Amino acid sequence: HMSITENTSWNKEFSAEAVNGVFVLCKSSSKSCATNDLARASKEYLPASTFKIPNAIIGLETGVIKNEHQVFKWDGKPRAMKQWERDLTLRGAIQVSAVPVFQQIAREVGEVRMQKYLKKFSYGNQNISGGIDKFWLEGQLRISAVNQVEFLESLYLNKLSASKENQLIVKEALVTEAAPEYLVHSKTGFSGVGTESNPGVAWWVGWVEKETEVYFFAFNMDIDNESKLPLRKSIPTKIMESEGIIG
Amino acid sequence: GHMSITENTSWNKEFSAEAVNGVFVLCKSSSKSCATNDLARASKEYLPASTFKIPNAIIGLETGVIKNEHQVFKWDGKPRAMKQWERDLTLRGAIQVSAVPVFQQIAREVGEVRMQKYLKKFSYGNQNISGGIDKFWLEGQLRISAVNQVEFLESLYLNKLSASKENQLIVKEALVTEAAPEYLVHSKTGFSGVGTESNPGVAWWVGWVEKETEVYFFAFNMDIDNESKLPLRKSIPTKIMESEGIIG
Repeated sequence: HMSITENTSWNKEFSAEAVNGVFVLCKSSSKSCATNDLARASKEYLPASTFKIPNAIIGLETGVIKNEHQVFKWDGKPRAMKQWERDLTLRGAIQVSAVPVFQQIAREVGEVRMQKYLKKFSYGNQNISGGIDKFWLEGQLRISAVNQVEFLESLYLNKLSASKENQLIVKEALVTEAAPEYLVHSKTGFSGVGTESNPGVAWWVGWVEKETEVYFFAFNMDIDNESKLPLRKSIPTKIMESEGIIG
Repeated sequence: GHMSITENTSWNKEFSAEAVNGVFVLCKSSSKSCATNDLARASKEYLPASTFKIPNAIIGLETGVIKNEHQVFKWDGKPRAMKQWERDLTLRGAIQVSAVPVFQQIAREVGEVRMQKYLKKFSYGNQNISGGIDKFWLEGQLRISAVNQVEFLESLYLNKLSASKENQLIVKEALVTEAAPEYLVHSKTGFSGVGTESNPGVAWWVGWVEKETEVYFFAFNMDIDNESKLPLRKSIPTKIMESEGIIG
């Protein structure tokens, strides 16, 4: 039931950085949304690590993740990043995007249960081909910025088809900034750089609570150069600032 | 309970540096490994003041007085004692700004029977709700020790209070006060006032800190007769926790 308005003035912040991307920003609910580009707002892309939000929920729901206090122990074998070579809580693994932890969660969940949950969450094209431990990173799964906002709003409201306690558990894991009347839940993603004009995708999704208001957001951008990765926070921040939400 | 606690009087340095009489209780992992500057004061019961918004919020949710985590507590536009309270507030907002009148109305609606029931179920201090339903934690007879605060918070952390897990989770997110990728603080302050002649008020800071895969539970109180000393309720514990390598 999304109601969305195109506002091409937001394109300034992309064009100033020679970047192609979309920002969707909704006030209170998906009935009051704006975007710089309607067409791209509905275009589906590889979720990358933004898929740890659904994956954590499904883990809890299935019993793969035993409870909120579980520690994912590092077996000691090297990993693609330093940051990942250590024991991690659920929140820690999410916050540092510890892919290998979530690969193992995915394996244990299995195709049948994963498929069933992505249908219940209306999560993108509910594809999941590639492999069970890679579909959100290099497989066939795709989701739009619009669909991300709708999924995040359902989570915010405990309306996903999952227990309210599992949704709350995953929510505390997403907190990224906290103040007395200002709270951010958010998740980044990054697929990799890409072969000229087969670029990778970067994401920042989440919600901002300020006084008694809530704002849902999703940003993606084409990225062919890892140096441009911080733009996935600066471009949305700048927009949200010009809208007086922050800054 | 089963607390194991050790007195470490080297911690007194931060108190005597500021001429403060007070206690810090700090536990690693569980209440089976705690330390304090003052074992006697660690067990001494004080008025909770606004630290009582943690049990009160849970009880509000449990009884249905607070309908859910998204309820907005609207200001009627009439003078409130602090400017920071003259606005509509979320549950988190009301906790974070210690909006006494929001919680007073919650307490009245909970009522004496249900309030007494939950304080027993939580083993919350002396469980004495005398003094009036809307002010027993501010000026009445309720009293709780730093030791008991740490045990209550540990139960909350673990979702082991006698309350729904969802209600405990709701109040936990309302208490988050500092967030980083592997470092997270949940906490609450309180301040009873400046007291009377020979009869100081009390100030609190209680909470827990998650760092990597560890958790530390803490409770601080101090005697206070002058509002200008109020920042010490955070600065003293912070320095102790810094010197143990936990933060900063």
